[PDB]
Amino acid sequence: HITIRLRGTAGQSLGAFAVQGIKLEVMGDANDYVGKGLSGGTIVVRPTTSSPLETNKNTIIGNTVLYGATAGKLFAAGQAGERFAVRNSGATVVVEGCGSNGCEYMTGGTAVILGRVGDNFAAGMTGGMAYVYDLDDSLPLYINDESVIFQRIEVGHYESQLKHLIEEHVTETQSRFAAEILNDWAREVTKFWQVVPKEMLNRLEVPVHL
Amino acid sequence: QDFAEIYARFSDERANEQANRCSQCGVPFCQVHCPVSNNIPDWLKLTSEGRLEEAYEVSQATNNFPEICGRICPQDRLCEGNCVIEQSTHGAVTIGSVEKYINDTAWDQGWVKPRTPSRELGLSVGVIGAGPAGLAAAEELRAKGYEVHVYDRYDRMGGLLVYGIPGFKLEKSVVERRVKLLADAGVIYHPNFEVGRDASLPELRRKHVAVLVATGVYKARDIKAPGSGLGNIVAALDYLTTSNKVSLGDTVEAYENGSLNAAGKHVVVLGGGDTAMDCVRTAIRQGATSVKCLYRRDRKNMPGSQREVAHAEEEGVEFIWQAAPEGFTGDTVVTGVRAVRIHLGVADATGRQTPQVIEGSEFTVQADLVIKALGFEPEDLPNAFDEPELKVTRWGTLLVDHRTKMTNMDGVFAAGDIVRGASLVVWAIRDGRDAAEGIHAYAKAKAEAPVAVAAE
Amino acid sequence: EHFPAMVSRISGIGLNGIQKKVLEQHATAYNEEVVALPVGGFYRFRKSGDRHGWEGGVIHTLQQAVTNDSYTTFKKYSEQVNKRPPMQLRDLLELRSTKAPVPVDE
Amino acid sequence: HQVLTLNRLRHRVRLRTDGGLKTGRDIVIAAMLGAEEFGIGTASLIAMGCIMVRQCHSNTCPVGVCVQDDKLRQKFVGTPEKVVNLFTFLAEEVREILAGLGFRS
Ligand SMILES: Cc1cc2nc3c(=O)[nH]c(=O)nc-3n(C[C@H](O)[C@H](O)[C@H](O)COP(=O)(O)OP(=O)(O)OC[C@H]3O[C@@H](n4cnc5c(N)ncnc54)[C@H](O)[C@@H]3O)c2cc1C
Ligand SMILES: Cc1cc2nc3c(=O)[nH]c(=O)nc-3n(C[C@H](O)[C@H](O)[C@H](O)COP(=O)(O)O)c2cc1C
Ligand code: SF4
Ligand code: SF4
Ligand code: F3S
Repeated sequence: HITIRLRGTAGQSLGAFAVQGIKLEVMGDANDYVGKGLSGGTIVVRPTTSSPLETNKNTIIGNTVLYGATAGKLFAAGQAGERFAVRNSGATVVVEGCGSNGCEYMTGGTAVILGRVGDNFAAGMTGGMAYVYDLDDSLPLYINDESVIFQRIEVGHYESQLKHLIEEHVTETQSRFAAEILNDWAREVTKFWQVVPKEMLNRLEVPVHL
Repeated sequence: QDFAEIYARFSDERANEQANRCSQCGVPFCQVHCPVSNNIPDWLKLTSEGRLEEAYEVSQATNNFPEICGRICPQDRLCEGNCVIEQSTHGAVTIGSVEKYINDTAWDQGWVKPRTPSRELGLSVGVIGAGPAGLAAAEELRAKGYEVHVYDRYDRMGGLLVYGIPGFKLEKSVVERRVKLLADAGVIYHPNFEVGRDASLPELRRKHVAVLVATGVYKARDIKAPGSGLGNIVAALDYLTTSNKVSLGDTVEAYENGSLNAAGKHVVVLGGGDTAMDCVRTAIRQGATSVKCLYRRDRKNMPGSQREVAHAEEEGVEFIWQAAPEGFTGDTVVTGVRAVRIHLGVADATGRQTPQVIEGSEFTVQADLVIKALGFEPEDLPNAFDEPELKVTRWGTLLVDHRTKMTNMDGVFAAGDIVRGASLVVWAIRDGRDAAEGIHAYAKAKAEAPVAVAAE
Repeated sequence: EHFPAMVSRISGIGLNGIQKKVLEQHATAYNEEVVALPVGGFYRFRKSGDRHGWEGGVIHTLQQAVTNDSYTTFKKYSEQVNKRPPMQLRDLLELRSTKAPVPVDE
Repeated sequence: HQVLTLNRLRHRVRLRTDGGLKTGRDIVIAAMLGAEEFGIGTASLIAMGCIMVRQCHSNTCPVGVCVQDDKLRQKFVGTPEKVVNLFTFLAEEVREILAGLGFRS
């Protein structure tokens, strides 16, 4: 309902505590805490239409992004840094990569991740879900088992949620790389990994299996 | 299998209905949008009155090949694109159709086109290539009152209009009518002369005031490697002409007893543009069971305008078509001395939008026949050599001033496909049109007679 | 000199020009031969000799620009528009200034 | 601008202008001649889709812009967004020019 386009760089706490109705397009890039406490608002961050950068090979948002969020969407054509989605309690986000300590202590929301993830991913993540595009099958070396599992997508209701988010990501973000994964879904879906909290396995309306 | 007029646009006398429909608008957008700047309101008004001769005259004045253009012009891209009525339910007027009709009746009349009295008479002028560009240039020059000869490599005249554009779209008698009108002017055409070893610009310099280089883009694109027709492979350059020869009666004296090329089984046509779609349609003409049109790029960015793609679509040709990046043909596999299949890689567009080919994903498409549609280009070295000293751009094409269409050499001009800048019959005719005034200015200067500026 | 009192806040052409333009147009009709009156593109742009601000080309680029939403496309439209011969008095005015340029961000 | 200035009334009222302004410079020049607000119609019409075919009095608009007829109105593809863009550009184009002249506003 109120959308504010901004070229440039956002300083710390972009969109902090934004409720629904508010949309922030940042064309350029942003600092730490994008979406800190997101509360139903939507934040988007993508490079300039004139930047020669390859979306998914560069950083674009900082650290502690979406810390403690409870609602809203966040879309970012690029990598996030450290402790991304830490404590996310309910925001949905698509991002093209991310630092270490990802999705830590997450208790809700969904987190798609278009690329490499760093160490200790998912540690302490008791609930929400994360998909994670992994071209080299390395997710296994970076993840933190203790409370979560990962499997290839099997049920297709999940396979669908993924696809749709990624389409949203594109839409907003106008992201090639993502646009391309969709162009080749069939073979590409094959490469994500559904990351699902142990304690949510049995609570979950549509089982994740079969 | 057979070549009836597929054009949706073609109109019977019923054209009267649409003529009345035309708003006959002031400072009409359609004319502004026409390359030759035809006075569409007036010719259309004319047909509305029923005086076909008047419209025909109006059409011919601006373009010498009014007939062919009416049939062929990608109007949506052109004059009809800015037709005001498009706002209406009925939609835009089919200006191309009315142009064809008015033109056709004129053909029936059999009137000859007279010369205007006189001008700086004419040191020999030579034009190379019998296509739209040269014919237009030659006719305008003759209107000026010069003696001109067009040297054509092939036995047939008309350029692509004759050679490649299908009979179902472009009847041969049409091209013949226009060439004859030009001929009445006294333009002389001689058929087995080539700009190459036989003819060169320096040779012409031996007595020749000016030259226009009309030869177009004679050859086709590369990947097939030595592949033979017997095996399967045919370039658009090879394929279209053979169908043309069998299909169009006046084109060659010899009857292609060989008959239409026998195309059987699945046919793969590679190309986005006009060329690919025409080959797809012509293929069914020669008995193809199925035709697949493969595009490197995405469906959205098909090069040909919708009317022509429509013809292939109605035809039931399948378009495997996805991602801006190239379904790109890696290799053709031949077994049994016949092409069994073509190997492709999938391609997809990145944010950069630069095309990417993903080697991991491959497609093996079975095909008995492959026709490569990619396009044409100049590459024949003796031809290029013929051209010296004239400067070539880093597109390896003759450089010309956009306005004058003059080459580095003042005496030599160029127009049409060779310029690489437009790929339509009406732009090619326009090129010749514009050139003619400039060659005229140049020659008259030789005469030591001025030309105004306004040109007319 | 010749008409009642009327303002003419900018002298313009005079007898000499008038003379000239009159005569040119006269040639066109006698010092040559003529079939019909041209079309005209006064009351409406045809792709004639009477130009107009809004002619198809520019319109396209505009529409484009503002649909695809590229400032860049916008920027070629304005150029299409700014590079013609003068058609309007502002068109006769350059803009020089004596300060040195400042960064857009400011 | 002048007269009002000459009578010392020129600060009492704001001046606005319109007429074919299509462009950044068109706007700057207007300002320097003294205007403070600029009116933009046609061009904003065109962005909502006018194709300049002049049949506004006729009620046959190819594009849903100047027409009361229903069927025709359904051909309309105007967008708040499109217009918003139009202004957005003009503006930036203006700031571009100013910074050229060394002025920051
Ligand atoms: C398959 C296909 C379909 C098309 N469909 C359409 C359509 O629907 N509508 C449309 O508007 N346009 C269409 N076009 C494009 C149109 O045909 C060309 O733009 C137009 O014919 C170019 O005219 P031209 O005179 O430059 O050259 P052509 O290429 O038309 O003419 C060149 C002439 O030079 C001769 N020549 C070549 N080399 C030499 C030499 N060394 N010495 C002497 N003579 C030589 C050739 O034999 C030929 O007669 C199509 C093109 C192709 C290939
Ligand atoms: C279709 C149309 C309708 C208009 N209606 C009015 C009107 O109702 N009242 C009015 O005061 N001016 C009216 N105007 C004129 C504009 O309000 C403004 O003065 C001028 O239209 C801008 O024209 P421009 O885009 O060439 O700059 C109208 C103009 C157009 C094109
Ligand atoms: S005069 Fe031209 S084709 Fe006829 S209605 Fe279409 S724009 Fe006016
Ligand atoms: S020559 Fe001009 S562009 Fe082709 S008015 Fe006729 S079909 Fe249209
Ligand atoms: S095109 Fe614009 S011109 Fe008027 S008639 Fe339609 S609103």
